[PDB]
Amino acid sequence: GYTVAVVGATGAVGAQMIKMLEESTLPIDKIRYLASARSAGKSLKFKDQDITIEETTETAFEGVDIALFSAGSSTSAKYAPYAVKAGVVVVDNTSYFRQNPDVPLVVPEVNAHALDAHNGIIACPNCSTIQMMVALEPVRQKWGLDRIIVSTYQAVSGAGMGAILETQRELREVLNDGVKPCDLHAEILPSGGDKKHYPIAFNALPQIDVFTDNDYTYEEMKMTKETKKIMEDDSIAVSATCVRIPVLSAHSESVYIETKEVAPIEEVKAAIAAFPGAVLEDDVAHQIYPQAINAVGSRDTFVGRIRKDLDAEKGIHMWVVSDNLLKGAAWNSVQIAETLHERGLVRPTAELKFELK
Amino acid sequence: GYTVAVVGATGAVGAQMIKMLEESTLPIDKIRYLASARSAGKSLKFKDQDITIEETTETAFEGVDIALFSAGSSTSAKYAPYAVKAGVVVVDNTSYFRQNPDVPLVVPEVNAHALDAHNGIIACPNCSTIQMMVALEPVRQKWGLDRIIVSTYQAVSGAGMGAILETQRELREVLNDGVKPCDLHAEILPSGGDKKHYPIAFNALPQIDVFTDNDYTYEEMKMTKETKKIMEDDSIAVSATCVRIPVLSAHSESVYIETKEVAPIEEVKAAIAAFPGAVLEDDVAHQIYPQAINAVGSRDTFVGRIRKDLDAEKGIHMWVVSDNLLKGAAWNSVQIAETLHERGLVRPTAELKFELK
Ligand SMILES: NC(=O)c1ccc[n+]([C@@H]2O[C@H](COP(=O)([O-])OP(=O)(O)OC[C@H]3O[C@@H](n4cnc5c(N)ncnc54)[C@H](OP(=O)(O)O)[C@@H]3O)[C@@H](O)[C@H]2O)c1
Ligand SMILES: NC(=O)c1ccc[n+]([C@@H]2O[C@H](COP(=O)([O-])OP(=O)(O)OC[C@H]3O[C@@H](n4cnc5c(N)ncnc54)[C@H](OP(=O)(O)O)[C@@H]3O)[C@@H](O)[C@H]2O)c1
Ligand SMILES: O=C(O)CCc1cccc(C(=O)O)c1C(=O)O
Ligand code: NA
Ligand code: NA
Ligand code: NA
Repeated sequence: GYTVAVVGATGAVGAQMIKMLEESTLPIDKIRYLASARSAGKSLKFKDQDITIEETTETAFEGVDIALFSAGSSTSAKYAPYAVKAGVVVVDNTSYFRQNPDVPLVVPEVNAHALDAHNGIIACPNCSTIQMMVALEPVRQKWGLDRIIVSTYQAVSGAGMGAILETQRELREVLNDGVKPCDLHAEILPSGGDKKHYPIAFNALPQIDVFTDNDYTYEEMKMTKETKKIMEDDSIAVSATCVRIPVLSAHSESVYIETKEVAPIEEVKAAIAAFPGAVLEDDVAHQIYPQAINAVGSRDTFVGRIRKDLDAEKGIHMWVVSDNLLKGAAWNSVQIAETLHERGLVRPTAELKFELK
Repeated sequence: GYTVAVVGATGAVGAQMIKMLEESTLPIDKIRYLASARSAGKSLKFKDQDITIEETTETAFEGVDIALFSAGSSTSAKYAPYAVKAGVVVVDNTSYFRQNPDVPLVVPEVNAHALDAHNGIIACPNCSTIQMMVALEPVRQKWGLDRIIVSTYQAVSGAGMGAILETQRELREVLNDGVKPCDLHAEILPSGGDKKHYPIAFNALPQIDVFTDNDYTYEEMKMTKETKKIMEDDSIAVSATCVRIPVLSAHSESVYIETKEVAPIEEVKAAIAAFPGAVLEDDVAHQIYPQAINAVGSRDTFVGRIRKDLDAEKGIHMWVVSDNLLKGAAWNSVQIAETLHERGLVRPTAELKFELK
């Protein structure tokens, strides 16, 4: 079997990586948990086995076959190249390597083939992008995609464990201490790395990540650029508005597309239902549609509210929901690893394409 | 001065109708409070005065100059025509009369002129429509509008006092008692008058009102139809997705438009800032944008995240927030009443144009 390392084992994604690995078909001979200096020495379970968390260093990756990185952009930038040096194949959850042309950006149901040419690092895309790709790829295959416009409804777990706890504390101060939401103290959301912080309790914050020079946020531009790379078509026009809402887990998206040819709605529904990883949940007569709270804990991506635009001949609207820590991160990553195993791609790279920092 | 009646004085909207009237410039000699048999006989303040609540009936309107209706479509359908017959000017906050060609559907900053031809009933549009109209009218004036795509983020108070209590109770159960959200029992949301009820705590529900036969909800179709009538332009293409989220008050909206002529993005910002009732809150360098929690208690409508679409030349995205009980309901209604008073339009109607039920 393999020696598998989880870098960032102690965080929100880390925890689900462990869970996904525990339930994986990957043959695992040894599991190693890595994090920062301050977690080193603590113990975390793998199944009933006790594992000792190690500090992430340049020399920690010897003997490792597969390393799943979810420790933040800076940690992958610094240590993933040394893992690749050590003969590791790295599946990276962060955004750091995603737009590097030597790095496949993969959703296994859509572009598993891109894995074949990897140079030791595979990037998992953004959570919001992944679930959109699972929903839209079956439509693109049959009728094409001219443009996408998406507005997201993102859970706070996407911003990390600290954001979850800040959200819960805020809500208790409102409901229990009677604090007005506009009077709440905030430290993390909307973005831990930005200058000002705002309450999320009973709010909707139209900012995920920091702002880019064009007045879209980095989250929104990731949806644009990652979509084009995943579906390998820069002509697909993609514009996003990314919004954080008071949901702990599972992202929801209002997705509008225009296809290249007119796609009968009953066929679109059938095509999505037939696509692996996508579940059709669409029966409005019985008020059936995807819901964040029902999606939590499932690897599937749920699609409903499917309907023609009222005016645009080729326009279609839908509602897409998935657990942002499973298909959106930890399951996509483990699924990439299982796919690498299945296709004989877990082996050291010949050449190094990535600088050692 | 006027005798003013508030029909549905005890609910979520009615409490704000009372506050807006208390703060109004309308010369009010007498206030009457009307509700159902359930509240009849109870007491409620207008400023320092105790006012006894009365049952709403066919005969309750003698001597009344202006009646503000916010007690549900059925109540308006049954009683507003009797108020008109009695000589009242009715400002109806429900959907019932909105698409009747004898009824002005008014946002005073946009189409106050339509008030002049009233026949005893003036309809206040849906909250979501109202705030969108305030943001977009200044754009349409200078550059036209071809289409709108909108995804909403709607607060629970829009569905009434019960919805508010249900939301608070659900969140407390999760946060203080450790109930899982998918295990919560719901009785009202997404829609009181539909068959099945789902939890809103840590969820996003893509259903507001009941479904229509084209698979859009009534809330989505109201946005479409009300936009066309308010802007007096059936050629404007409008499709919406309306979603309830865990916010108590203030609706937010991700609005996409395509204008008729290219609309320079900085001039759009200026035009919105210059439009009465609209406040520009847009300085991404300092993370300034409309937020639900900051909008609560203000009559203004706040607009930001204003930016060009990445591909469509005439496309523009923005974020629009307003207190759904103020400008979205009580304040729009009271503003209509003030506008009727100011234009000498508070008088009985000669010809009855509304079916008595
Ligand atoms: N207050 C802190 O800054 C603090 C203290 C202790 C731990 N952490 C980690 O970071 C999280 C704190 O809140 P969060 O919302 O940022 O968590 P998070 O994003 O949900 O998780 C981030 C993960 O990346 C790891 N990590 C961060 N910097 C690292 C580095 N330079 N080298 C190796 N691993 C690194 C963390 O391990 P570590 O837990 O070892 O950092 C953590 O497991 C914890 O969940 C914990 O995982 C943070
Ligand atoms: N413009 C908008 O977007 C907008 C927004 C919100 C609401 N509205 C309209 O206002 C209505 C109520 O809204 P809400 O949020 O205030 O609901 P709510 O909090 O449940 O209040 C319902 C109100 O209607 C009264 N009522 C119910 N049945 C009645 C009857 N048979 N006769 C007389 N009064 C009756 C209630 O009186 P009791 O206390 O005696 O039951 C109460 O005052 C909505 O259904 C809708 O039509 C419009
Ligand atoms: O059930 C009813 O009587 C009306 C329900 C309702 C609830 C919330 C907003 C509205 C509205 O359109 O403003 C409406 C409406 O009047 O149709
Ligand atoms: Na295109
Ligand atoms: Na203004
Ligand atoms: Na006058």
